[PDB]
Amino acid sequence: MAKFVIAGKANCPYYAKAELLADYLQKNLPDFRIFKITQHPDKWEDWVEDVCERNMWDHRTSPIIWRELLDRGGRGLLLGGYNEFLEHAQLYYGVTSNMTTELMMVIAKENMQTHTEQQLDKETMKDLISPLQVWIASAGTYVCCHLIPLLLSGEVFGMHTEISLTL
Amino acid sequence: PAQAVVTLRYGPYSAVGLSVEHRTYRLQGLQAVLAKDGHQIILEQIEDWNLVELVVNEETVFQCDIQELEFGGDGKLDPLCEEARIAVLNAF
Amino acid sequence: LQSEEIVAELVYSFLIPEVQKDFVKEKVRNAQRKHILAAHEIIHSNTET
Amino acid sequence: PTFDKKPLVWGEDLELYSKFLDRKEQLRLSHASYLRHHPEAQALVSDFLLFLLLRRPEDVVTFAAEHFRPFAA
Repeated sequence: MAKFVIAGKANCPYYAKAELLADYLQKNLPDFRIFKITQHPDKWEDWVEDVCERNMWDHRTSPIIWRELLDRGGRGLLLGGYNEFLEHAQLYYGVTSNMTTELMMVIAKENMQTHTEQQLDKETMKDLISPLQVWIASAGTYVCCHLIPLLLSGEVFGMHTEISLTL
Repeated sequence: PAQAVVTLRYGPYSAVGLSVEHRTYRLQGLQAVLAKDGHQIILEQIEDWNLVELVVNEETVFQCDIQELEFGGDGKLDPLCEEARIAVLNAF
Repeated sequence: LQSEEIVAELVYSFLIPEVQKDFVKEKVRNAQRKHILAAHEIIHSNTET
Repeated sequence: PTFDKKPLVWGEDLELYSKFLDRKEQLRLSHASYLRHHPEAQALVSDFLLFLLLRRPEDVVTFAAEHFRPFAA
């Protein structure tokens, strides 16, 4: 079990091609595991600079690539942007990416649309919401402990209530 | 000129974790670029590591460390490959 | 946890170089074997002693 | 019970000694290639050595310094 992560900009050609190579490897290889990350390009600079500072790496171009030593979100060992990962895969596995530049343009659009999907999904989750709003004054009081379980019983309202409580 | 006759010289390098050897793959991208521009190119294994040189008229002006290049493809997005194309054009 | 990561890094990063270095020394030893057989060839003439 | 922070020679760690050897060859070939770009460095010495051995003065240092100082700016 090997574990890798790659981070992307939604427009980045080489990140998309990396995604293709990654999925190829994970499909064909039993050994291979990878997790996937991408940021909006505006966020990307800050997000990556934070990551690089935490690691004390020194990489800036999208994509960025590293092997995580035990588990998802461990410490990482850094692989370089796309050419370095392709080099690693070709030499260690023998594998080759076959995707065209034109394809990379198209998928750069596809991943832009994917990020737009992600954004809309965030917005979509806001739509789903219909809680009941509750507040309690002087809540820091011994009665409050006994009360809360009765509220949580739901019998107060019927077991069909999205409850939001305040103290 | 267009459809130049050219030699490429390339130096052996350690891929990450790996032995210092002559290797081609980024150079294969450069070769593809040069051929598409139209040219005939021959490849030479220089002893000096990692290094890339470009030759016509026996005259030579290029320097790169292979890892600086994009890997595979037409390399169109790699600025350095366009810089090579420019230098070739200027050689004329 | 720290030791686990640290030595995992060490072993992982070393072993690949160890393999490459070994295969290189295989070919170095092949060169040495060339020299050894050249010595053997002269050793035939050495039998005159 | 006895306690030490044992100092390690690179030869003791195969990983370090390998890194040392690799760096050594890398430098060696670097210097070689550097002179190969600047053959004139070798050429000057070679010429001096040649005329020296033609003459065979035992004070090599005199004869070479006699060649070098005329070059001196």
